[PDB]
Amino acid sequence: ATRVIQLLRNWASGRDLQAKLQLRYQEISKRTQPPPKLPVGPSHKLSNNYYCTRDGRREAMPPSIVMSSQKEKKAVTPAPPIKRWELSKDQPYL
Amino acid sequence: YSTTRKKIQEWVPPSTPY
Amino acid sequence: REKMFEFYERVSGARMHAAYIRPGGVHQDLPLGLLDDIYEFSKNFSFRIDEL
Amino acid sequence: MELVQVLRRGLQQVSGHGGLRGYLRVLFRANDVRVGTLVGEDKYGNKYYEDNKQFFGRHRWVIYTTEMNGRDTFWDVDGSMVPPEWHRWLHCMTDDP
Amino acid sequence: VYDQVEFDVPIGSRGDCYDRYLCRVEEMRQSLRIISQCLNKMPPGEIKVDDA
Amino acid sequence: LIPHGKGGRSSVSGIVATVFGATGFLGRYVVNHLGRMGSQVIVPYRCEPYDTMHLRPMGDLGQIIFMEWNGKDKDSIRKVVEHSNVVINLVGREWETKNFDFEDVFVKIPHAIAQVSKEAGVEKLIHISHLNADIKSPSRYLRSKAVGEKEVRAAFPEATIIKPSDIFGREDRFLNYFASMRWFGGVPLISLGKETVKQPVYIVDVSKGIINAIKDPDAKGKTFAFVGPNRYLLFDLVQYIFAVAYRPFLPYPLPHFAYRWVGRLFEVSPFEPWTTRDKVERVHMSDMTLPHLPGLEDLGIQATPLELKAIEVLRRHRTYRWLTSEMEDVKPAKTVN
Amino acid sequence: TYKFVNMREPSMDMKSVTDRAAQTLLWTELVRGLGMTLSYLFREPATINYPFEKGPLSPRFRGEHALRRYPSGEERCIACKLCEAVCPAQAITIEAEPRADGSRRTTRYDIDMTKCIYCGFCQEACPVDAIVEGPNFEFSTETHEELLYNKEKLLNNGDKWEAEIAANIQADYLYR
Amino acid sequence: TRPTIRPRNDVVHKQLSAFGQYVAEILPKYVQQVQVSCFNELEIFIHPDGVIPVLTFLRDHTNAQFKSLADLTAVDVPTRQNRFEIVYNLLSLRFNSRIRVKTYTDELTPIESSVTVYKAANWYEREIWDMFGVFFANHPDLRRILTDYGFEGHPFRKDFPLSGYVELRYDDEVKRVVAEPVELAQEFRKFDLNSPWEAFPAYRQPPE
Amino acid sequence: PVSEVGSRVISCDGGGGALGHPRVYINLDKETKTGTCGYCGLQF
Amino acid sequence: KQDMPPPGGYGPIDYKRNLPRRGLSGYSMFAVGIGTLLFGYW
Amino acid sequence: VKPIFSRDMNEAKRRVRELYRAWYREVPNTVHLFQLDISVKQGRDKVREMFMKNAHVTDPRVVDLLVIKGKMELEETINVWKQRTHIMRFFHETEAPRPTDFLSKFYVGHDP
Ligand SMILES: CCCCCCCCCCCCCCCCC[C@@H](O)O[C@H](CO[C@H](O)CCCCCCCCCCCCCCC)COP(=O)(O)OCC[N+](C)(C)C
Ligand SMILES: NC(=O)C1=CN([C@@H]2O[C@H](COP(=O)(O)OP(=O)(O)OC[C@H]3O[C@@H](n4cnc5c(N)ncnc54)[C@H](OP(=O)(O)O)[C@@H]3O)[C@@H](O)[C@H]2O)C=CC1
Ligand code: SF4
Ligand code: SF4
Repeated sequence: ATRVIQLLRNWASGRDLQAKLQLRYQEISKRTQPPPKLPVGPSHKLSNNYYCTRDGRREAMPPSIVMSSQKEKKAVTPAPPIKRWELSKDQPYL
Repeated sequence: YSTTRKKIQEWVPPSTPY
Repeated sequence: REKMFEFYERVSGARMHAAYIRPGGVHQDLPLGLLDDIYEFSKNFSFRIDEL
Repeated sequence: MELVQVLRRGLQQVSGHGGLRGYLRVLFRANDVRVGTLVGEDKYGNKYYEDNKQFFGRHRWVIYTTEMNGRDTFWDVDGSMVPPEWHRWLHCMTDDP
Repeated sequence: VYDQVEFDVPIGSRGDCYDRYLCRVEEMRQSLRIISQCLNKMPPGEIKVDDA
Repeated sequence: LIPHGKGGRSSVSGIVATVFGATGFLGRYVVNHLGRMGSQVIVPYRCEPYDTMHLRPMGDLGQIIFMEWNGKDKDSIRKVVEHSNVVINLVGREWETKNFDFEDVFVKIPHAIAQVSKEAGVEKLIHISHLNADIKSPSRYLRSKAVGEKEVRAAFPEATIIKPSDIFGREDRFLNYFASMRWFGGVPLISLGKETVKQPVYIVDVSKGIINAIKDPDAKGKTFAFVGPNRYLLFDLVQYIFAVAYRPFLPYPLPHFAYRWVGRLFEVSPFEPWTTRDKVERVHMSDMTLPHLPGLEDLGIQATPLELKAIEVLRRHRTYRWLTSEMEDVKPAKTVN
Repeated sequence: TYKFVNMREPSMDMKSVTDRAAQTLLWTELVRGLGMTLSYLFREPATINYPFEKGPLSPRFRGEHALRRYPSGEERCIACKLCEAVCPAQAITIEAEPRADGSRRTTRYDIDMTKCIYCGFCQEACPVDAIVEGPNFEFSTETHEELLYNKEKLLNNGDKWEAEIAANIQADYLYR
Repeated sequence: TRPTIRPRNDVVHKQLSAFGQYVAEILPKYVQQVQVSCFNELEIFIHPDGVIPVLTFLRDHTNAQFKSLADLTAVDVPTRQNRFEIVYNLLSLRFNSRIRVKTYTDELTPIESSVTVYKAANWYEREIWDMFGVFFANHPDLRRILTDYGFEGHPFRKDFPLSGYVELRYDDEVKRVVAEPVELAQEFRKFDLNSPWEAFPAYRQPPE
Repeated sequence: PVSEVGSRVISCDGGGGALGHPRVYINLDKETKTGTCGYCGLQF
Repeated sequence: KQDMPPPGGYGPIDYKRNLPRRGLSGYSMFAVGIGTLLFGYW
Repeated sequence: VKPIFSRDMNEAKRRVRELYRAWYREVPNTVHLFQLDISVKQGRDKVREMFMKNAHVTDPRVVDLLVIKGKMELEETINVWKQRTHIMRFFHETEAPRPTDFLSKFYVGHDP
């Protein structure tokens, strides 16, 4: 923490550490904080809620089934093929 | 150490004869 | 990496193995004082990775 | 400006008062606020790091068996309850009671 | 929200350990890109699901 | 307490055995066979915690309980007996320490143990003494142990008393000793051959026998004595020792006095001397062959022959050239009896 | 999106060729890295002076357990026993019996740090907020039998730290 | 019905449906049924003998360029004429999508190994062999992993106690660690959380 | 420790707003009352 | 009113590599070296 | 129905005899290389006993499956996989004796 050293240090580095000095935190966030109050949540309205709607687990349904082989025509893909990606734009190479 | 006292508390024969 | 565990430390209460993600979403909300703190670190990390 | 630094070593040498003992046990040096309380002795500090802030100092007579320079001080020795909360930065902004 | 973040995946080439290494580093930088975006768009609201 | 469950590491048993001086070869094994039963033990240390440390695994959480004590203070021995159902004496010493004069070790301590065993209403007391403890001019250990034997018998008469017929094991101070006599050069025989004769019992057998003796209702005041199935000649015995240790074998015939000059020479060392005149008298006196006393087989246990078990005991003495070899190659030694 | 690490290739220009050759013979990047560690010699060391200083923690941090009292001096625990019912390690064992007054209470609440995983589910679970995962984090001990805390032990921990714990919960509960 | 519940796209359900039909027609010597789990996961069945031929084509192009096993799971169920129920995830890259074929197997019938077809399945054959009884034919080297040496009984057999039948402990008299029956302390307290009142009308089997 | 006065039904929480025992209603005046865990009886 | 910690603004963060072109021309290396040699021999 | 290996019994019994040859001959090497101090005979006898343990199995496929599970062990001892502990494990030597006599068991514990 002295100019006699910091100059030599930065020159030895070729990066000039003094702008960051990230290897220590001289003065970060203060620890004590004001009370949170904190968000309410979307469904907390008393005027209109019905769990019969909002429920998700009750929307679970038995799997759709096909063939059940146990009990022209055209060819087709599981999904359309994805496009080839564009190459990084701003930094094409590294 | 063991906590919560005892269990069966089994009875024993009387001191008096017969 | 220790400074990152300071974050798991801060939000989860454990330095690691932070059982914090929940099937329902997430456990407790994260403390107000955190995001600037993450900012201050993240801006300076790159010099470190670079020097590596 | 090495002379000012060595001079800082001197001022620290005087303010510490027999710093040789503190470096014979507490391993040096600079000290600060010297706020205190606890069951015995204790200490406090403030300086220039998020980790080096808020030091401590074991009681010379300790909780019972004598603890001092060149003695086996406990880590559990620190005062129970209040002081760690200021000491771990759980609430360093909240000064020790 | 990876739909809503933008970052560059780093492909290797030769398949030697070295390329994998550069992939490790570059992916570090890219994650370091993600942190920016997440910091800049971090909506207020609840965190656990409403479904009690 | 009434015993519960299958015998096992978690199993309870009524035994709250107290073993004294277990730091030695016996009864580390005896504690172990207690431990496989899961029976509680209160082994108390005189020495230092460190040497005792390997005793710890043997138990199951709360089982083993070290306790600080001294054999000299009366109440100090009142400590570790204080809840013991049974108290067991395994204490012994070959070389007379200064501060523990050779007599008290075999007299006072068993004495205080016996009478405190009386006062605490201890359910059983048990004690060890060498078969040759029967009084003899050579060696003060046979005699001092005879004195504490007769004393505890006079004080806790219903105590059974061990009289082991030389136990051989990996941690032995005996077989390893004559194995290590090679280091000087030869093997000092007072006059070779039948100058003296010995019979041995597996250490494992002695341990199993002791705990079985607590397992035996009949083993009350009876003075048990342990002898191995085979009979051997000291000369052919040592011959078998270097027959398994593969080391060169040099019998070393010797006028009887000079060997004692040697023992006096080696008692000098402040530490723990390799040899002593007391041990010198441990050497040349043969075991008596009396079987009529209650003993090992009376417990129902049968002795494990030494002949298959010396190999593991002495392999550490082997030179690398011979360090791997089947025991059977050595040839079973002939039995005199 | 996709990026080429490497793939970039050296120029064959003679100035560049002599540069790479001189680089090989004269070890430029080598001395570069060497200069780099020289540079890290001059930065201030990161070590904290433990014990004498101790690392930063958080109000939410988890450590030694400790049942704790009402300000009234009454104990909080009411043996709803679901602390047993939610601990994944099932470290907890409880055996309630009625108070002579008729209030619900434990007889032998106990726990064993040997199996506890410090997940803090108990901290969440208690309806009366009795058991609490205390700020203390150091209680390493010699003997296994000491780990297996009894109820009384937990209370003593609750006595030792109560101002401290109440401080953390005071600083934290709103986020709960 | 928006903020909480997942939207579930119709589209993917369509494409997977039709594709399931597509394979269903291309090779129906063995596709028992091509059920689509409603959250977009196709999964055809296979007669146990039919494993290699199906999977083989499953790498082979038509669209089924589903290279790389993700896994070779072995669900167990005590009922059924044959208990163990093997499962194969698969991934196609260019059409970025996953399917999941699966079979069934006797405790004793040796189904063939599928290492050649999906390539990276050599480790799995050993896994399921040592976590189950089931044997894979034409496998170069089944052998134990994820166990001790001896140990014997397969775990994950849906029965078979988690505490097993054994324990090691070091024993000074023999100076060696050794096996010994469990003697377990504290006992695995076994809660019975499961509760009355069916939660799921949308399922629930016929009373029969 | 001493019982709080009442007439009649009244709250209890153990005094810790979202820190005490969950809110309940003791229901006595002249009679001794309650309680949850808080001993806060309402004998008066 | 309520609060929590949404960002108050936060400027952009660095990430791309920034390796300096420290060091210099290769000819200079040989030049200085060889000059050192000849002065040495002299 | 697909057989594992051999069709019908006897074809599988020869397999097991082969296996006995392999084990038996290998055993002295096991005692030598492992520095086991078991009596060189004892391992052999114990082998014969383990071979008696399933000496009543009669199903078709189950026996060949038995020699599958039998290969792996000699497979391990030959590769020095397993160890002194692991191979000494079979002798159950640390166990406390457990007589099968009704009365004997009867005094000892609550039993089944
Ligand atoms: C009149 C004219 C007379 C002569 C004038 C010309 C002088 C001749 C040229 C001088 C060259 C001498 C240099 C010594 C030989 C260097 C070759 C060495 O580097 O071999 C390489 C191997 O490199 C060495 O192993 C480096 C490892 C040494 C680790 C220690 C680091 C030294 C730090 C610097 C200390 C300097 C102190 C002394 C300075 C005065 C192998 O090359 P290659 O296989 O193709 O690929 C690797 C290239 N490298 C160099 C980038 C690694
Ligand atoms: N082959 C044999 O060895 C035979 C032995 N015996 C007898 O059986 C007993 C068991 O033999 P073994 O266990 O090998 O002998 P050990 O020396 O191995 O056992 C004696 C143990 O008791 C301790 N001890 C006894 N008294 C004291 C004391 N006053 N102060 C401090 N420590 C004491 C010893 O030292 P510490 O605990 O302090 O380390 C030692 O640990 C012996 O007494 C022996 O005479 C009988 C027949 C054969
Ligand atoms: S929750 Fe806390 S208080 Fe309620 S029962 Fe479980 S432990 Fe006792
Ligand atoms: S600590 Fe974590 S794990 Fe141990 S009991 Fe409390 S909650 Fe369950």
